[PDB]
Amino acid sequence: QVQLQESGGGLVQAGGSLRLSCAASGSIFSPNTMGWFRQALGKQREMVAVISSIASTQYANFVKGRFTITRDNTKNTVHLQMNSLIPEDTAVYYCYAVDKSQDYWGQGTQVTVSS
Amino acid sequence: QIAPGQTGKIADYNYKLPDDFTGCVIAWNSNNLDSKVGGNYNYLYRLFRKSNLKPFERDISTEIYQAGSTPCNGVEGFNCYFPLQSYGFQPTNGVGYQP
Repeated sequence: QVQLQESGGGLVQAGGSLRLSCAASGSIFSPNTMGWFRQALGKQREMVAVISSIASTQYANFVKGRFTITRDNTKNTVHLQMNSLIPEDTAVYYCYAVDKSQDYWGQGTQVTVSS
Repeated sequence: QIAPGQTGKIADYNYKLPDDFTGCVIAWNSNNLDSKVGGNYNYLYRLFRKSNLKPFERDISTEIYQAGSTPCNGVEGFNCYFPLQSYGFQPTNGVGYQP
């Protein structure tokens, strides 16, 4: 049973910072790809960003130069540093492990930013 | 759309079945297994690809497709769309839209 633990969201005033975390357990074969997706109430899954085992990072234009992804090879975990927050980022986020086989999603992390 | 010689978004883009099958397609309806009240969007579906598959071909690429003339460079925008849209599996959906 592949499991992804996601944590680190909540309510933050405009301009604040957060650090989400997704830890992968189970099979997670070595050539994996971990990404983060956005969903606000009324819209679909918006791919926030993606990182592969190549260490390359791919980001969308919605949040240019603001959001960052960090890797931990020892525990094979990922941390999303969520900086320069804007009310347009008010959306629950999810984790996506491409891996090589069956894909697995997270349970959700509420991120709210307003004033 | 799961039978040989057929076309459609699934038959052309998802899982191509050669006209010369030997084997059986057996399906069920997971209305009380896979649907949730708030909608189960964990099942993803492409609508766009550059070309149709070959039989038993698998593409798990997430490259953004170029609907226009300008390149997308892995970023959505004008005439740039992600491959996968998710499904609104809900227990109140009609028989056609049920899982």
